[PDB]
Formats: sequence, C-alpha cells, structure tokens
Amino acid sequence: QVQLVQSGAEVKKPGSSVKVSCKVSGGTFNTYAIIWVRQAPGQGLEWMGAIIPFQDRGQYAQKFQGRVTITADKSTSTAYMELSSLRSEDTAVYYCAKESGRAVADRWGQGTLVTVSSDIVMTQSPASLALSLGERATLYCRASHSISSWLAWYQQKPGKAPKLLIYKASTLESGVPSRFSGSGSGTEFTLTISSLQPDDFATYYCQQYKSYPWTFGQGTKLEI
Amino acid sequence: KIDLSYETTESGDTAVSEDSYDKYASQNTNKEYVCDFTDQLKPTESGPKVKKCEVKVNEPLIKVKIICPLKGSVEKLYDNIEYVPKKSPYVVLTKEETKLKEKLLSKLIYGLLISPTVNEKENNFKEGVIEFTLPPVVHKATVFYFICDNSKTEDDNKKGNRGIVEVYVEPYGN
Amino acid sequence: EVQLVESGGGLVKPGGSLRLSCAASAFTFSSYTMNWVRQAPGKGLEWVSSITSDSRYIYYADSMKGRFTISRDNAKNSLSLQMDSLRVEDTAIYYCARGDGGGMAGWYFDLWGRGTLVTVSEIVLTQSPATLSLSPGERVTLSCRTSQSIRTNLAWYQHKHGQAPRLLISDASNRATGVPARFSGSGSGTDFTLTISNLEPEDFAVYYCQQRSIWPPFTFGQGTKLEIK
Repeated sequence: QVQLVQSGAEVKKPGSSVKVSCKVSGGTFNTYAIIWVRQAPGQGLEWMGAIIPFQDRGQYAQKFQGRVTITADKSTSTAYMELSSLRSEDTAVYYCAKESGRAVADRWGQGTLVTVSSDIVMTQSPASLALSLGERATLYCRASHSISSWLAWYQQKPGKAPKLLIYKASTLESGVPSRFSGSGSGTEFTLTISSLQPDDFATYYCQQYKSYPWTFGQGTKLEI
Repeated sequence: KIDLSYETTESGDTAVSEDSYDKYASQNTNKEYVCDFTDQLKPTESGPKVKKCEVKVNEPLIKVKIICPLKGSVEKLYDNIEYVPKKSPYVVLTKEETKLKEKLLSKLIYGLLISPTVNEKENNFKEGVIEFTLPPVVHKATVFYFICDNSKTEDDNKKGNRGIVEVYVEPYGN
Repeated sequence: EVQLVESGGGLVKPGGSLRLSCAASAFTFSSYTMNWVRQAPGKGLEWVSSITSDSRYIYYADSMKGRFTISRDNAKNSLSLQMDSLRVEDTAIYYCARGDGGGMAGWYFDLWGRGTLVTVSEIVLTQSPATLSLSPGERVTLSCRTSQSIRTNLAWYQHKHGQAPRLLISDASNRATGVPARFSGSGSGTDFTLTISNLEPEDFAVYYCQQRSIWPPFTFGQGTKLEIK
C-alpha cells in the first residue's frame, strides 16, 4: 500500500528550471532512501541521485552535480528534485522511487514528463527479442566490476513505471509468478522466464545497486 | 575494529518490506528506553515476521537498553539466533546508500557513554543485553541499527522472527 | 463511575458503514493508549485495534485491517472506530478500553466501557474449565494454557453480564487496585492459574485471560463461565 504520487507533466523553455515533487505514503519516509531516475523518450533508465531524508543531503550523479538539488520535507513526507539549466536532452520521464529495507528501489512513482522546447557499466543482451507464447526467454547482464549478488531485474510496460521482479540475485518480489527466475553472481547474471504469457511482453532492464551511481543495462525488449 | 566489507539490509532474508514490519515504540521508563525481544522473537506459525523497535530520542541523557535472548536460554526457541553487529554496542549499523554497514558508535555520536559491563557482565550481546547512554547535546539527526535475528530458528512447524532496533536521535541541547 | 461510554452502535445493513465513538472521563485521556475490543454473540473477547497516546502507533487485527479505522481526538477526550464494508461476522459488542502501556512489551486493558452493540443483518490461550458451578464461600482455581511461553505476561479479567470488564490481575500475580486479596494469580511460561476464595454471588461472571508479550494481535482466552449458585 506504499504509494508515490508525482507532480504533473510540464513544458519548460531551454535554460530554465523545473522542480518535480513526489509524495510518499504508506511507508516510512525519514529513514529510507528516496531515489530519482529519469528516462528519455525511447531510451534507457538513468540514475540521478538519492537522499535519506533525515540526513538532509542529496548524493547526485557526476553528470548533474551543479544542476540538481534533491530535497525532502519530512513534515509532508514529500521529496523534491530540481533540475536547472534545462536542455533539450533533459526531456525525459522522471521517476521517484524508494527502498523499503531491502536496498532495491522496490516502490516507484508513476512518472513525470518534462519536455524542453523553445563507475560500473551494465551491458544487457539480447538488445531485442521476439518469442512465441510458451517459449523460454533468457536475458543477460554484464558488469565491468563485480557487483556481488546485488542485482535487480525490472519490467517496464509502455507508459508505465519500472516494476521490480527479482532482487538480491534470485529472490522473487511478492506477487511475481513463479515462471520468473534469476541466477548469477559477480559480473555475469541471467534472467529466465519459463512460459511466456500475454502480460510478459514489455521492456526489461537489469540494475546494479552495489554502489552509487546505480546503473542500468540499456534494456532488452520482448516482442510478440 | 569494524568489518568494512560487511553489508546487510533491514529485512535480512525475510523478504518483508518495511511497510509490513511490525513496528513498536521502545518501552520507556523515565530516562531508560528498552527494547526487550525475549518474547517477540519466539517461533510462531506465521513467522518469520520482522519486529522493529523504534528508539526515538529527542531528550538529553537517555539510557538505551536492548535485550536479545541468548541461544539455548530456552531449550528450542533460540537455537539459530544471530545478533549484528557482533561487537555491539561499540559497533552499530548505519545506512550507507541503501545498505547497512558498520560504524563506530563513539565516532557517530560524540560523547556517548558505553560502560564496559552491564550488571557485572560484559556489555556485549553474548551476555544477552547491551547498554549505552546518549550525551546531553546531539547536533545532527542520527540513525543506527542493531539486528537480533531468530528467523532461522525452527521449533515445531513454527519459525522465529527478525528483530530490528532503530535508534533515531533528533538534535537536542543546541 | 462509568468512565468510558461508547456510542454510534446499533443496526447497519451488510456493506454499510458505522462510526463508533468513546467518550472518556475521570482520567487524562491524552496520556493513555486506547483500544477497541469486541465480543461476537456466544464468543469471547477479541482485540480489534489500538492507538497510542500521540497516535504514532496504530495496530489492527488482521481480519479487520483495511475496513476499520481507529483515531483519537485528544482535545475532545474521544476515541473513534470507523467501520466500513461491514459484514455479518462483524456483529458483536464493541468495547472501548484503556491500556496501561504503549511500547513493545505490550499492555493490558485496565479500564473498560460497557460496550455498544453493533448488529449487521496467533498465540492461543486455552482456559479451563469452560464452565463450572460453585457455592458461595467456596474456593476455585481457573487455568490458562498458552500455545507459546510468555514469561509472566498474562492478565485476568472479570466480566459480569452487561457490565464493563474488570482487570483483576496483571503480569500473572499483581492485583489491580481495588481488587480484594481473595483474588490471586500465579504461574509463568505457559501455565497460569487464577484462584478465587470466599466466593460471593457477585462473582457469577465470565473470566478471561490475556497475553500481552507476543502481539499484534493481543489474544484472550475463550473465557470460563462461573455460575455461583
């Protein structure tokens, strides 16, 4: 019942600033990391920063330092992310997420579309896929440096937020059917679905949460 | 000394997220806040559950006492009980990025008192209890943790529970 | 001398909503944990929900999560139970009760109201005997068995028909204030006894045990019906 509600879409002139808000409810706020991830149109997930609200100090990705500010109002249970010096490439859907005592960001907001108009490396293959109902699909994820077993798999449907499927390296999130499975440790990991079903066709990403900056595989699309 | 390679999570291996923890205020009597896990961690049908005792301090010179039942104190109820960090209360867990890692409490809250003994026994979880007294001035909000995990203990068809202590100290005296 | 008075009960059809209210007097409401307990027809007491003095901690029975909501107005010395999407099995007498604690050790219910009737149309305590009939002036011992050990974290209650439940003993052996010395408790671990000597006709009642150390939920025994004849 943890819900994350983000502010509405906005259009901003190049060079201006935008601040995206995110109200967290149903889950403890002050002592759990609130995380901010953006996704540009038809591209992959990008980690921006994070904040444990009681610390009052955001940790940001090198790309954004000097431009972002992640704050958190403990009294309203709301996080804010402000991005300045906007450019056309800052156009993207920005997500807030929170961890819930298991390290992975397991609760995700709905996304906020911002449009601007006038380190470990994760490698994911297959870059695309297309398989028939009932068949098995095996995705892969490589890491420049060992991430131990701290690897997570997500499923992003079109127009939706990333959904957590597996964490640690094989632990299944609640409610995820048993056809999903995860194996691996160190630098090489695999995801495996046993019986593809209608709901399974979406974009899949791997993610290392060994160390900030968190990084995502470029994605593996699954098509009918 | 701290084990810099140590990393864990609040939920451990229970797969329970924080919104589903059982959360409790410490038992507070005058200036002594106590988290006594003796009964809450015993095996139950529904286990493993997560039992989180919140020690919230916004007043000076609070004494904190945590009680983790010892393995074998009762015949079968604490067979596989584990506590973390092994060197509590000198070593605690604090959240770095999103994981729990070891920190020296004396560095974390300057002025904190850690008595060497507790009722003439060692102030270590291996004697069943740890104590420390917070100072009269804390300048910055500070959160650290202790784990008292009995979730791997099986008695009958019952399983023990994972106990978490969260000490959330707000600034005071400034 | 009635210090908690529940309101807002009565009839409601299945799927309807009620809001109970409890008005407190004679004590400082704002400094006590408050609770709701219920009794379905022909059954024992069952904890419903608890809310601490500053509302920081709220607890629900699993079978009532999502449908019932507890809250308190400390400036108005009032307690509330919002009941939504009611079911026939929610029919019961709902009692307002004050708790003597608010931390992980749990608490007992040291003050109760008489209850309001609502009509819709894991630790096990086993008490024995289920019923027994005695003469005045005689002595009797009641037993409570717990499915898990709770040290001495048991309380005993007296419930005379149509009256407010009364706390007799807490932490196994400690008499509440006003309880005469002829009530005494003992035991620990899993086996507890309540002994009543010099029985009086007023002791015609149902006696409940309660454990406070492994919760939520707080759990009662099914009761022992004592008929004094």
